[PDB]
Amino acid sequence: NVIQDLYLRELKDTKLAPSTLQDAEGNVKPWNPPQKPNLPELELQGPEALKAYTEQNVETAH
Amino acid sequence: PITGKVTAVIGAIVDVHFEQSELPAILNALEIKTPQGKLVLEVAQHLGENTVRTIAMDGTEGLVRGEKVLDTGGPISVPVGRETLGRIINVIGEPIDERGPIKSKLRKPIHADPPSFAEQSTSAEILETGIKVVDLLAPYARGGKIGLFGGAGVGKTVFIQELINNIAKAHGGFSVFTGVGERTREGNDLYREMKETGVINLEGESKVALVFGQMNEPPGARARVALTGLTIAEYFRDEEGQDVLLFIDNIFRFTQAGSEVSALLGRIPSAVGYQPTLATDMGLLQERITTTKKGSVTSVQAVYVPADDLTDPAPATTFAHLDATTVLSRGISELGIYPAVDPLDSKSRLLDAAVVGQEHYDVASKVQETLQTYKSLQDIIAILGMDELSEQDKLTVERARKIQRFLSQPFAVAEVFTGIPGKLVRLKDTVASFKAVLEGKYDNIPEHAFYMVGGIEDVVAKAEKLAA
Amino acid sequence: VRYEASLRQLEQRQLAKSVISRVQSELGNPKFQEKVLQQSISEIEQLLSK
Amino acid sequence: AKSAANKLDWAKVISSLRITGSTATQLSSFKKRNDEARRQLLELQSQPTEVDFSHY
Amino acid sequence: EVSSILEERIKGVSDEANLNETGRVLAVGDGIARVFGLNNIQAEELVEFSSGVKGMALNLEPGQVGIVLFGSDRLVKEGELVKRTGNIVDVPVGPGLLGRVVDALGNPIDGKGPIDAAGRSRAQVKAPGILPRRSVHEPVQTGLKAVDALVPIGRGQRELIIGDRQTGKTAVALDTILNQKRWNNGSDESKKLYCVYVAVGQKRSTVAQLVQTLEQHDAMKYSIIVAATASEAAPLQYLAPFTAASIGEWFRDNGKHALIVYDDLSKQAVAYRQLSLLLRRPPGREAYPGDVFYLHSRLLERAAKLSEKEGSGSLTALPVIETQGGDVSAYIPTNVISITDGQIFLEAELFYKGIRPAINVGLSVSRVGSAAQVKALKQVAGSLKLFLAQYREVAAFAQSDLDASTKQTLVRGERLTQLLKQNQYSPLATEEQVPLIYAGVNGHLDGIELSRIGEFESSFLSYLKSNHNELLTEIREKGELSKELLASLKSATESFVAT
Repeated sequence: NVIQDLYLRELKDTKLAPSTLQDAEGNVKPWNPPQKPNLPELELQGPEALKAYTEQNVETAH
Repeated sequence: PITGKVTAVIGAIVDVHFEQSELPAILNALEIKTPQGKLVLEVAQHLGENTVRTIAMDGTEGLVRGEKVLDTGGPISVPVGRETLGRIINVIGEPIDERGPIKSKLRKPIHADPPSFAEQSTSAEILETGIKVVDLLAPYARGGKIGLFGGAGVGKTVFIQELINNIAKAHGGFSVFTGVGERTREGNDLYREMKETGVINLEGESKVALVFGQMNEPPGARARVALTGLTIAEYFRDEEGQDVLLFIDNIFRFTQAGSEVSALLGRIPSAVGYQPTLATDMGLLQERITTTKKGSVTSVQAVYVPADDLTDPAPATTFAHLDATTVLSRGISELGIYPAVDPLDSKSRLLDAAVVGQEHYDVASKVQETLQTYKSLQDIIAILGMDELSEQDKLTVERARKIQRFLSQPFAVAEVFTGIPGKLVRLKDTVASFKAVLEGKYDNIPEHAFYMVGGIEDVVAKAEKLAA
Repeated sequence: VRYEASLRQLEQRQLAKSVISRVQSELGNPKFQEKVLQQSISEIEQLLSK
Repeated sequence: AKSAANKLDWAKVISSLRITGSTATQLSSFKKRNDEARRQLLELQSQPTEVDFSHY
Repeated sequence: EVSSILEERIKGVSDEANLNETGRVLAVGDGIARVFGLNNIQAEELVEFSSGVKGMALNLEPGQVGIVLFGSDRLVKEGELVKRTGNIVDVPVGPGLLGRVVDALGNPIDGKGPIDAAGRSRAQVKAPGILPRRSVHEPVQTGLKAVDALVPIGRGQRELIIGDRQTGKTAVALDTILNQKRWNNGSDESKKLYCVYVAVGQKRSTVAQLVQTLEQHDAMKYSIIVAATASEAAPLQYLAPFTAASIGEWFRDNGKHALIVYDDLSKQAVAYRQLSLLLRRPPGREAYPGDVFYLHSRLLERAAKLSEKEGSGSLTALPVIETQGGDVSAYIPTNVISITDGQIFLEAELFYKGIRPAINVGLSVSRVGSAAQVKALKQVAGSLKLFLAQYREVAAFAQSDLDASTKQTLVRGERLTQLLKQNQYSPLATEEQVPLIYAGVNGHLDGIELSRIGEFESSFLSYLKSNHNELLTEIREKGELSKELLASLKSATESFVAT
């Protein structure tokens, strides 16, 4: 077609250059770094608690 | 050039004879220069013999048969943009805010084919809202059409305003309050009030864009107001990617406007008067609202059921399109609950076990069950006495009444209006609020200490000060 | 992946309007004359094929 | 173990059923139950811990 | 990429064509056009407009031909050239339509691949005569117990499903489609149904969710979807069931078993109404045109269990009627009811009142359904329909003195009702349904307090498989209960009841 000729020419002579990396970034937040919340809270730390608990706990009903 | 002479003006139905081989096409827009301004006519037929039959969108009075008309070439193209934010624009796409020519970016035809089946969003999403009542029992959804039912001016307008405030937090989007068949008196109030609650700042940020469509406007132009508003929304959705929310006024008056246009077009009326093209016309309006890849419109509609007959075709067609219904009630508002929303009456299809997850669902179901049993129980419990409550029964009565006060939370927009600081509580925190109340962790706290409060965490503090 | 698919669509519509632009350019030319001649002889061939 | 924890928990419930052995023991049982119930949903919460790059 | 595909499209539209006739439009609007010429037009031909849309010639008059525009009014305009397609309205039909959503013309609106179709076939075709018909004899199982014995359904059988708007109306049918995977994903091709889901007048978004649901249950690969959404134009909707039924017939006329769900014919009524009114034919009752009866009847009777001569074809029809305002005497519904064989009325009160879905069995009939049922599911379920229409009576007059006999019936009835209940998208195997019904019939749900009925069901099934899945395998293959099987089940049920 006259179209076929037109297209071929058009396509060749008009090349879209790919979008900037920043614009891609704008629509997609990049990477995810290691979660790293590190150490969580201490678990039942020291026998200080234990001494308190041994003494406190005696409250057992019949 | 493309010109034609007016060859009839029977009613607002103007037949225009155009010179041969230059003829319009169906749904094109013709403009008659007038000392009244312009008359925009929309071609709805070809009568042959180089004549068409068009309908008018402006008053046809004083027209002289033989005025030259000029053809726009296609459906009315209204300016759209970020400039349209906070501008009152009439249906013929011209500023009626009297802040002068809106700085047009692009303009777009009012008729715009609904998004492709391929580009449909394959699964639903939940549009977050601040309102806890909404967020539990009828959670808003992206894309969806959620049709408000209830009172009017009872805070109805304010409920809509609340949503605008929330929308700014929720996304930061825009809105378009489209009013079809809007009393010009009511419109004045809406504009001044909307300015006052700052959702419109004429000197600044405006989320809501206003399109006001008075009842005095021709029935055809009343019909086209809706399509115009939708076009504004599509610029937001498609071309700003935004999720936006478009309010419509009476969709009864949408139907009413349409029925008339059919009758004017001389078509045989379909059952209960409504247009024979009732289904298709509504279909176009409510399928141009959806979640596309780009964005999603979401539409809040007002359904003014005629004769309160849900059997009536105009409601029936609406109910087919609707996904959820929010049922504001004045009885509930009279219980002092603001939200006005009657929780049991509201029903949603966006509240589903899969959709909101099992936990949210289970919490909701329990909250429904507690309230449902409570209301029925309270009927004869009130008569019989609270002493005729079992331990199980008074547990529910207690739990329910704690929920009942807890449901109410002030609105940011109505911070001024009630006087009480607004509460906008995030969706995650809403689930949390009800979970705790279900586990009755803080249920032992006064009813007034749960009255008009935010989330559970918030009301732990308020409970201490209120009690003290 | 979403932005990639979106970019293919964006590319397609940009390149679509470039075709339209080239169409508007060709029909101005005396290709408007010469391809009408092509149609004329083609119509001769077609009409002879009946 | 968790199966140990629950068998002994309910055993202590039926021991406390006779001579009460729970007062604040059951509050300990409640705490271990809480996090134990967290672990099963944790183990169910797990999905592949590495990004897909064969297909994806 | 995008360049190559575009270049491919151009290469694929190269070369001229030999056009031989046209007519020219004179007057158009109200979605009908009046064309001048086309004297060679066949009746009900498909014409292609200059705009590119297609229409079906309806009124052939001596001076005008009146095309009916199959959507798109905007693009059509006066003095356009209408060229004859030359063919009566046909739609591509074939095996390859499996796993393709298509619109009415046959354009894949999911856009998944190009059409793979054996033939194209005219939209209206004569129904199977009396002589090529042979009565039903194979069951269709929906995995809903109430349906599968109290409202029995076979193959090649028309069987209306009627009830109130958006009660997930679609879900009742959907469950049948899903359940059919124990024969559809089941190997036996002498048991393969090929099921067509026609979505007419439904939200395009909702349909896309449905499609996604079907693709989630990996069911798309055994099914065809025809779609004529709410957005899609009313004349397309008019031709939409008819075209779908043509697609079904290709399977049927291979002798293969198939099923078609026409959801919702109530929206077809509104469409034909629109079309008729815009053709200004005299408004019929309730403004539904006077030829509406013919429209439904011609559609409905084109499905059927063919005879052995025809290779025992079957096309099981399930037409889904949306009672407006729950009016069960409405003109369109009553007209449909008379055409259809059996109806499956669903009750709104029960739906709200704790069954989702809630299949009312009082107003559900199936005219010849019971003859297609598996003998096991006749034996175990013997008279349970009667029993629960004694329960219906019992609770009618319960609200009053109750005899111990009445109380026994009430206790059985209420508890049986609990047993019927099932939740959406959770189907039950044919084998599995047999013992559960055996239990209830044999009154073992008097043995289970009302609260624990749900526990009984799941536990009983787990128990049965663990105790002896050998029995269930026997009921699976034998499909009938011998005296030994009856005793074995009695013994087994008693065994589970104890634990």
